Amino acid sequence: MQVILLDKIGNLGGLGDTVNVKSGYARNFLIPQGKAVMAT
Amino acid sequence: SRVCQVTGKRPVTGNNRSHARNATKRRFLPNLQTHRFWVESEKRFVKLRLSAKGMRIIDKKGIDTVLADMRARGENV
Amino acid sequence: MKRTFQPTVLKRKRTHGFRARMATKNGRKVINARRAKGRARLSK
RNA sequence: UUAGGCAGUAAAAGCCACUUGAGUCUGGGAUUUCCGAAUGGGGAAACCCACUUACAUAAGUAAGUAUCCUGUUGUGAAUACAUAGCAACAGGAGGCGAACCGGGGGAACUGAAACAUCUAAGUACCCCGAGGAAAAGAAAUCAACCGAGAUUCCGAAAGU
RNA sequence: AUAGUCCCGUAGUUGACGAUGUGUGUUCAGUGAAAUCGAGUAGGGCGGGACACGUGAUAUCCUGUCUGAAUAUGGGGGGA
RNA sequence: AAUGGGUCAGCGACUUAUAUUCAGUGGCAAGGUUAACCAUCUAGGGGAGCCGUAGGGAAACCGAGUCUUAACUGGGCGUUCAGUCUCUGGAUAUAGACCCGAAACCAGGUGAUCUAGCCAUGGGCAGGUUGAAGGUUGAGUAACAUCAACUGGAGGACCGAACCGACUAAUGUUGAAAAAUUAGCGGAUGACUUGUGGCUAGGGGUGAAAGGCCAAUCAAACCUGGAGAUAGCUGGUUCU
RNA sequence: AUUAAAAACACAGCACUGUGCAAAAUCGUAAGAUGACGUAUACGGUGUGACGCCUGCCCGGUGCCGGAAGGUUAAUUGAU
RNA sequence: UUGACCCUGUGUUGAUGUUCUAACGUUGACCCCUUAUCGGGGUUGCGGACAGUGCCUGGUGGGUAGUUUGACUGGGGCGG
Repeated sequence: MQVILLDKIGNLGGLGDTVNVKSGYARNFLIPQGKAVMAT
Repeated sequence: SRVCQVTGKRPVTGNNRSHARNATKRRFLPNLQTHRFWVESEKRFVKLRLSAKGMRIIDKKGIDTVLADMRARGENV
Repeated sequence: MKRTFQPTVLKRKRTHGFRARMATKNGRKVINARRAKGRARLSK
C-alpha cells in the first residue's frame, strides 16, 4: 500500500515522502494515528 | 449469518470432487473476519464483519464511502 | 392391562391444540392443510 | 320489478300485501358478538386479566394501548461534544390463496440389465420473494470479409 | 307420452338514477434515478459451478479464495 | 393328493402420444408434401423445410462413377428398376407402455397420552422381627484399650399385606383377555413404588445392554410425497 | 412389554488412560449448552468385578506414546 | 543472526530468534446502556501478530455413507 508520510518515521522516510508499506502497517497504525495517509 | 457486510459475499454451494469424480455437496464460505474500522467523520470505531476482500475494498474506497453504501443497503452500521 | 391411550385434556391441548399448531411454522402448515382439505376439525 | 310474501327441512301459527314503501332483484350505505395474522397483556382458538384517558359514583361505561421496518421530532449514557439508548408522531408490513413466475437450498428409487463417473435431475421436496403475469431485453451479440440488428414465444435446420 | 304455434325462453328490438370499468386527451404529485458513462472492475492463479460440452486440445459465462490492468493511442469477442 | 376359485351379479388387463420402419389403400407422380402461422378458419394462403431425383470415399473431393495403389491383369461399392404425402394396420423406440404385487431407497412432516431415561412437584408403604454404631452405670487401664448390664434404633437387614413384579403349573389358544385367570411365587424403607407436568425424535432418541423400547409396529417408527420405484419373478389376461 | 429372569446387565471394589479449566468429552453448521456454578481426592473413556491369595513370559505384529537425524512427500514456487 | 540475489560494504527478498503493539483474543476487573451472570459500548489488565477462522493442500479417517463380493456344479458349500 502506497502511503504519504504526514511525519518523519524511523525507517520509512520523512514528511511528505511516498513509500510502499504493508497494508497492516498502514491500516492498523500509520493511518489511524495520523502518521501517514493513503497515497490516492 | 456468514455474510460480508461490505460485499454481500455469502456461503455458496459447490461440489467436492474425488479422483473418482464422486461429487459430494460442499459449501464455500467467505473469509469473514471482524475488524474495528476507525471512522473519522463519526469519531468512532465501527466493528464490521467483512470478508478479507471487503477490507481491500475499504482500503481502495475508504470507510466513509463503504459505510454510506452499506447504510443505503439497510446495513446497521 | 394399561393401554396406550391414557387421555388428559391438558396434554391433548398442549400437543395437538390450536395454539400449539399455530406456534410453529409446520403446525401452521398442518392447519392450512386441514383448512384446505375442508376439515371441520382443525385441532384437538 | 310486480301479485303475491313472511329462507329450507315443514307443516302449522300469527300476519303483511294486492299497482305499488307488500315483496323481489341489483347497487350503495348502516349494523357487524367472540375467535382467527389477531395486534393492550396472557391463553388449553372462540377465554382470562389489564393500563391510560375521559366520563360516570359507586366498584361501571367508552375510547385508546402489538411488533417490526422507514422517516421525522424530541429527549438523551459511559467521557466534552457526540453517539448509543429511550419516547412521541407519521407512513408501511405481517395472514390466506389452485396454478403460473424469479430466486435460495436440493434427494433417492430408477436406468446403465451389477456399480462408483454418468442417469434419474436441477426433477420431487423445503424455503424466500413477487406479479397479473413474471422473467428477459436494446449487443463489450452474431456473422464471415457478405451481412444481420434488443427480448420473448412458435416452426424448421436436427436427433444433425 | 314425443310441442315451432301451452308455458319459460329463443331471434330481434330495447333499458342504468346511481355505481363501476376502460380508453383518450388535459392536469397534478411522484417514480424511473444508479447520477454524470461505470476498477477491487476486465484479466489472472487455486477450488467449484453453468453453458448440449463429463476438463478434454476446451473457447465463453458465474465466483469461494488469493490477486489485479488498460482505460479509444484503449478494451471485449470471433471455441486451445 | 400341485396352483386358484364358496356362489351370483357388477367391475377388472396390450392403451395413448410422439417418432422410425414394413404392408394395404387412396391422391399425385420425377416429383410428392407443406410446418408454425395467417385466414372471411375442415377452404384458401404459407415453400421454411422433409423425402425422392447418385454414387464412391475417413475426408478434401471426384462424380456414372468413385475408392484402393506407384499402377492395377485388378478388386470393393455404385451405375442400369418411382417416388411422395394421406388414411388403416403389423412391429419398434421414448414414455408406467398388458394388469395387479414387493422387501426396500429418498424428502418434508407427525408422534415420549404407551414405553425408555431424565427433570420438577406431590403421594404411598398393615402388622410383626432383628438389635449396628453411639450412650449410660458398674468394672478395668498410668492413660488407653478392654469387659458386663442397661440403653439405643442401624440396615439396597428379616417375616409378611397393600403396592410393584412375573419363577412354576394347569386352564385358555375361533379366549372372559391381540398376553389373562386360578393355585402357588419374588420384592415389599429402597438402585423402591406411584400421580401430575415437563424434556429427549428416527440413522435420531432412550437403554443397570435384551438390538430392548420409542402409541398392541422396530437390525432403523408412523404419515404424506418422489411413486404407477424397480420386479430377467409369480399370478392373471375377457367373442367366433 | 407378549415363548429366554439367567451363569446375562449393574454393582461396591480394582486398574489403565485421557483431562490444568475457554478441561477432556458430548450435543450443535454456529451461537450456545452439558461437563460444573465442579477444578486432578475432580471429571470422561476403557476393561475387570465384594472379599482372600495372587496376577507369570513375549514389545516381533497392530495400536498408543516418545524421538527426530536421514530418506520419501502436497499445495506453493516457477529454473531450465 | 543468517541464506539467496543485487550491485558497489550495498540494497532487495527469504528464513530464524528476541523485543514491541497497533490488528486480533480474552469464558479477568470496572463503568454505562440497565431494575440484566445475555449482548453492546467505554476503560483497564493479561495475551498478541500467536491463537482462531476462510480458501487451498498432504495425512488420518468403518465415525459415517454408497456399493461390490462371478459362473459351472448330479442341491448348495468346499474342492476343481
